[PDB]
Amino acid sequence: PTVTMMQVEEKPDVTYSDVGGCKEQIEKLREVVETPLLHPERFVNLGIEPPKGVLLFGPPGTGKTLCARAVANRTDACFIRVIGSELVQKYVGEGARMVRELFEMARTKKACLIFFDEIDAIGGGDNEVQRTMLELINQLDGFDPRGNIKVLMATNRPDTLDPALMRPGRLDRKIEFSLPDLEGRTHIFKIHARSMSVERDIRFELLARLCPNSTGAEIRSVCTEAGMFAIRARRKIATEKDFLEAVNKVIKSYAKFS
Amino acid sequence: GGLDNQIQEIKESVELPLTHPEYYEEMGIKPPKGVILYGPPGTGKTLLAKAVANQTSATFLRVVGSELIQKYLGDGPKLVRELFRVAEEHAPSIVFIDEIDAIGTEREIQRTMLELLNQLDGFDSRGDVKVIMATNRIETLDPALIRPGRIDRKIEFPLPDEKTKKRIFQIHTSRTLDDLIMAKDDLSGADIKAICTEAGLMALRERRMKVTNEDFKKSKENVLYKK
Amino acid sequence: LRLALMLNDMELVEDIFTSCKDVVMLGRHGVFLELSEDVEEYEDLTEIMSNVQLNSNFLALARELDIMEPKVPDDIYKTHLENNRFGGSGSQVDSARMNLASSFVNGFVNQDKLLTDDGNKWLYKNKDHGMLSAAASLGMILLWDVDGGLTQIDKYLYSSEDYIKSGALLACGIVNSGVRNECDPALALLSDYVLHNSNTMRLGSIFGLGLAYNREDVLTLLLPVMGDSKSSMEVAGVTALACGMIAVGSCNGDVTSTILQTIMEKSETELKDTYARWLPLGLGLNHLGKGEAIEAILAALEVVSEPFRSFANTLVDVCAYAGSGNVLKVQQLLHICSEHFDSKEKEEDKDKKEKKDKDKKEAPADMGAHQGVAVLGIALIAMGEEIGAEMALRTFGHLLRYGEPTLRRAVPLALALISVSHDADPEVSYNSIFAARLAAMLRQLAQYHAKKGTLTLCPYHSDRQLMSQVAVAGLLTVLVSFL
Repeated sequence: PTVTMMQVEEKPDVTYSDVGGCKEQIEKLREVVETPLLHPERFVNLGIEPPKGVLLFGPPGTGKTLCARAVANRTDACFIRVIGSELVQKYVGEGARMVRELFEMARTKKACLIFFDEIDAIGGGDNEVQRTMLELINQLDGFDPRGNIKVLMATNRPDTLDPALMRPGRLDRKIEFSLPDLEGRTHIFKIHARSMSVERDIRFELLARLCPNSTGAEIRSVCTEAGMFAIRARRKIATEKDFLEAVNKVIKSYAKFS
Repeated sequence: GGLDNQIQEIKESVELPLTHPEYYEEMGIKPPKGVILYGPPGTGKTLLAKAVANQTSATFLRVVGSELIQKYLGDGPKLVRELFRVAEEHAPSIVFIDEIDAIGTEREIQRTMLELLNQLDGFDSRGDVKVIMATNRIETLDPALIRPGRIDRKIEFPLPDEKTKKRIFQIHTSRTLDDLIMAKDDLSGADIKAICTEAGLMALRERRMKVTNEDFKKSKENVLYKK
Repeated sequence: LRLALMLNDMELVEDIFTSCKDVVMLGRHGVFLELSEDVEEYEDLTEIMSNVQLNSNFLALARELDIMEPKVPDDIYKTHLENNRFGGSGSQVDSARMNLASSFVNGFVNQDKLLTDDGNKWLYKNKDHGMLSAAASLGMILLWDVDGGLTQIDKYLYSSEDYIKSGALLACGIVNSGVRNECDPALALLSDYVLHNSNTMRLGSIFGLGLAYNREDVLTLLLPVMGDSKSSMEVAGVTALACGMIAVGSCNGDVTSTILQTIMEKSETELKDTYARWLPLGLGLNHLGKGEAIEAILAALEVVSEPFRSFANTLVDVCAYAGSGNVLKVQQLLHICSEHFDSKEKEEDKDKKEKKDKDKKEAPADMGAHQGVAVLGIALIAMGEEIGAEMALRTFGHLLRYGEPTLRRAVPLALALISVSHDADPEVSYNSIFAARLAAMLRQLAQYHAKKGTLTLCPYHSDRQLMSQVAVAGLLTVLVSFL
């Protein structure tokens, strides 16, 4: 369908210079996505084989921002993403043809990187799902395509028990996705300066130090819900005094139950 | 009647595109989401009267309910993609969806409505057309439709049942209130416009506008017995 | 007063002036009193009333002073137009033709007068035709303040350039219609007969004097003009249009030696058929006002010749059918509609907008369903300038998208004349179609001016011949049909 030609991840986004407080994890999952392609000879010459990937799970929070970092900071050619919602569809059995055509396009792209999104939509009879994941681990364990290929499993619920017991073979680094900090959000706002026309009267420090418990999704609702709440009245200028109720309401009315 | 603030607020809401071009192209708002409405009374004429302001100077498109999907095999979102491509070739238009009651009349509705949710957000298309969704009960929608779908603004239309009926009924008697503010359970603009239009034409028929309580309960009994 | 609009009699306006004067608003009925009256009954009215009038007050009203003395101050006071149209539409002009569209921006007025006096060199950088148009624009912006119009247009009088002073005399003809004090300085020098500045001053002065105006002295002065027969088309253009607009509303027309002279001299030399196209303008304008004239049969007897004067004859048939119960002309219209000649269809079928101009329910027909581009032009011209119902714009939906520059250029004019949020949206559609030079100049024209009276029904049949050189564009911008 349209997801085949639309599967390419064009239109780069959040870069590395605007990371959301990630200090150690950004290296733990960066040294496998950015450095192995920059220095392939060190991994093949120094030891057994280059690392494959890491594991990301837990609360959503600032999810998909680090994958946006991988898309933006790509050196030569942006990689291809894979979502889980394209597998569970009508006329079951198409998952084998889909994984064979994305493996065919992956080998057409000299064995580039593959990003798996929402593995819990198909994980958790699932014999065709076992065919997809066992064809993934089976066709990817072979050194024939490449050794620098990287997978990335992102999920919200750890209820995928079968992938959790099949992952220790190839995958590793079972760690939480990312914890949010307090000082890094001003860079998410600095890259949100390329968003819609925020009036220059707003100060990023005043909007930054007046909102605790401001995880990446919640500040995404600060800029997103702030802008759209400024489109409620279809206004033209967006001053912080106009949507301050949207700010303290989007942090407090949402911080009531959570 | 009486809902002037909500109709001027939704008027300024739906009158940003195609009007006032000196700031719409210089500021750069261009929201590719539209608004989402609903109403416990519904009846299509209240929400159609709230979104009817787009029909002044524009091209209107109306798709009421998913009945054309459930009456066929599992084709799914292909017709939605046909409306997306014809809406891309017909950008100066308004996508109006009304009476979303697929469950008020099951697993497929969640996946074709999830695909309609993802494709409706505009992941592969920038600001091209406005999408307006409308239903009757907000509790019938799945919680997945909250973050992607409802991002701009939702309206909270109250059902007084004892204030708007007294206002409109007072407008009718201006030319025995508990019987019609208690007996009636749904009103809209097509009722006052209907019985006032045929009341004016009837006043052209018999050349007098005198309204008696028995003739008004007979004309009410016509609509009550009609349904 | 409508009975005086249809009767065109002086006893009705005299009896309504003594019966409307005996019982005393005033400036309003003066406004549509001068608008409702034609050329004949305001000159007979101004001669019997200029004879006595018994109070001279309706003499003060029935001039070009009290129809405009309430308008200009009210148009400046009660209206407030922004400057982003003069600045923007006056800023995206280039290629020496969008700047001509900006000369239309300056020309069309109806408050702000910034683009008028935006420095100098705006008329020097422009071409000769743009020197005439921009020279008459200062006359089109000043249809008031005779004392100010004289001291504003006087700078361009007798200047070093010919088109500056000729367009300045045209400006003097546009600014006023009852002063007639600028005639002599231009009228005296007209006798040159070969090639002189007074030929273009004859264009602007005979045309402007025709806009200012059974007058015999100006026609005896126009006798050497019609007898000159200069190669310039606009000489006999503004001459035939001038005497024609002077002779509108005559009592059952006339067969005098004026139109007999221009018909004999028309048949004298059958060269430059544009003369044979714009002489029927003045002919049919002289035919206007008849009720029982047999002049159509007279022209059907004498004028019948090769299809040139047969096109003149069918133009006399166009102006001869202003409207009555004559369904014989409807079945005759359907009969002769299939003629092989590809111009008498355009004009004889173009008469639809004048014949049935009142009953607009029958005007929508199957003209759009044909295959000839000329027939689509017949429908597009048949749209007109009415209130612009949704059926008209429905016809502009299919008629708007066309490939020929004559119809793509002709569609925004009727699109913006029939509708005076549907103003800028069709213009955005033109921006989606185009984004040549003519379509750009005309689409900017519509960008600026988008926001049975003979004065409003006369000056577009000359606009029906726009598919020619830019020489006509010098006279196309000074039309009087703009209210």
